Amino acid sequence: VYIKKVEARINEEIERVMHCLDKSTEEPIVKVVERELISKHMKTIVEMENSGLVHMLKNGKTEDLGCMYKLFSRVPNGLKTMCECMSSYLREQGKALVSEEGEGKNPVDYIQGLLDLKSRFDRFLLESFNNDRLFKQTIAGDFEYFLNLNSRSPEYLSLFIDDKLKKGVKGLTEQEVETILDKAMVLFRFMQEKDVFERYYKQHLARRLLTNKSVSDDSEKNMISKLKTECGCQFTSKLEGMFRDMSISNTTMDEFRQHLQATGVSLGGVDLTVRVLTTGYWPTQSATPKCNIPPAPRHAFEIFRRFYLAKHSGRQLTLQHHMGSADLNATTRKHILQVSTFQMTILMLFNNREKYTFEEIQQETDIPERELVRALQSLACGKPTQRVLTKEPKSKEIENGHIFTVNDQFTSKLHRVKIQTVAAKQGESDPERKETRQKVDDDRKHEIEAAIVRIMKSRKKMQHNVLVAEVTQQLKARFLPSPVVIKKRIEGLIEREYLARTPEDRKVYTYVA
Amino acid sequence: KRFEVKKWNAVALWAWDIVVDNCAICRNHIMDLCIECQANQASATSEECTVAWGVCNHAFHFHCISRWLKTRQVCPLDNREWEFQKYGH
Ligand SMILES: [Zn+2]
Ligand SMILES: [Zn+2]
Ligand SMILES: [Zn+2]
Repeated sequence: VYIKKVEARINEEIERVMHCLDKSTEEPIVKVVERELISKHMKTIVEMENSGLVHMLKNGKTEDLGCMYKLFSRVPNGLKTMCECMSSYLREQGKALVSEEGEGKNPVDYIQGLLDLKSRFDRFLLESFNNDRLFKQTIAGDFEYFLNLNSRSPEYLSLFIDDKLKKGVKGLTEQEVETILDKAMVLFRFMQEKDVFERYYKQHLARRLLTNKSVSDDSEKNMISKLKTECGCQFTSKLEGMFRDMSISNTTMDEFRQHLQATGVSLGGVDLTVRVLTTGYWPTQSATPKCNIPPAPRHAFEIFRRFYLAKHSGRQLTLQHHMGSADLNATTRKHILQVSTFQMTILMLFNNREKYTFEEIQQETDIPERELVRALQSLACGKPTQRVLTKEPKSKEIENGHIFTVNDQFTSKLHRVKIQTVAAKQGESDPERKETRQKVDDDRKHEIEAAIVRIMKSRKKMQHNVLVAEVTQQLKARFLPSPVVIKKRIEGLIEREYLARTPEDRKVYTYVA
Repeated sequence: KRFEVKKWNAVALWAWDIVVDNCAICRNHIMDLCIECQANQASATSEECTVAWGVCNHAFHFHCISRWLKTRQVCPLDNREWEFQKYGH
């Protein structure tokens, strides 16, 4: 209530001075009144306690913020401390939200909460501060400072955007989708470490395109537009190349099916769906797995391999198992199951002969070590009342001599029941995080070297630390400069030609090829 | 039978004739260093001597085609603009 009272006092004072005194009468009066009231109340009334600035902002009082902005704007150095206190509150809220201590947090919920906080602050700014430049600069700086506190913040943003892009069950219409995408890209604007963001976005693209299609079929393109406008003409073009490769794959698959229908010799080739991808776009899963392929599928794949090694003579069709899916027709009705190219071999072995165990599926299968146990537990361990592969030794841990059985499980109310044990709650385990961190470290290692060999060929030479500033400025919007890494890597090229960059003779660099 | 497979959604990966046994630029291998590195250590001093993958699914040593970019600018086994879509095997 003090702000309203002082505003009324100022209004009555100026009215009295303009009506009861001389014509100008106001410059020293208003200056000294401001210097007495605001310059003394500014330090203590906004930070002490009992509904100051932080409390009147936490509860969401728009009128209080508006009147404070319209009052403190007259006195110099008022907006400075106002923005300082707002930034302090923002840092406190972010530290309370970006806290890493504690496992079991949903990345999509975390990104949603961060975006909600950003939208709330933007609404407060638009409603009270009248789009002041200083407040926008301060909030942008605060977001940049507090967001890069954790190294999994871009990963969580990628998970949130994947959750929003996989299906628009929330916000069926387009207006709210557009608004939330704009808010998400605005939040991404005040973020660093774009390399991990791009890597995880590409991984999410691979996950969403190599699974059941028809997710949005147009919102994916809206998102590519957004990323192109934000990140720049960089890797969004590589994702467009990936989409073109996918188009080639599908158009060639249906063409080859039509050619096989005209031949009428496709035996193992029934309702098939083979996708042809390029090594560069999609990274290898782990080590290109290998195992006994079921008879009918094997024949189909062998015919497709002949088709690719003959028309496109040279295409090395490498076999793999950590990708794709299948529809297993089981059989009182005929319910079709679903296998994600993991349980096909085990279930085929069961079809050939039942009453098997871990030894049987580890001896006559030649299957990788851990991805086998993952599928084995996805089939039996931790499964709700839809068990398609039961066992007698009911236990959490996996034993060796355990017999496997099958159950009816009439709980499925349709003929197309799928076992979606994969793509579970985001665990982001230590091994995968470490391996992707190493991969992105190598990505930065090539990103710096390619830049230094592309730019410095047409630039000047450095003596001690001249060109490093330029190479860090060119990568300022990409990631951290990492001075020790770049310093250790620039001195490794001296072993051979093409700008050896002689250390001892650091006076003239070889401007040759 | 009790379980029969109707549909399959396999994904086929393809690679061109990169000649894993002879680098198309240096003729050593698709790994195991290159002509200008030879010995494994050879005063490595960090840096890297891994494999470089292009947009055309061609693979050479990073050093080989990094030097070859000064001689020409179209991948020798074809006429395509060479990209750097991947680094390492
Ligand atoms: Zn070579
Ligand atoms: Zn080398
Ligand atoms: Zn090529």
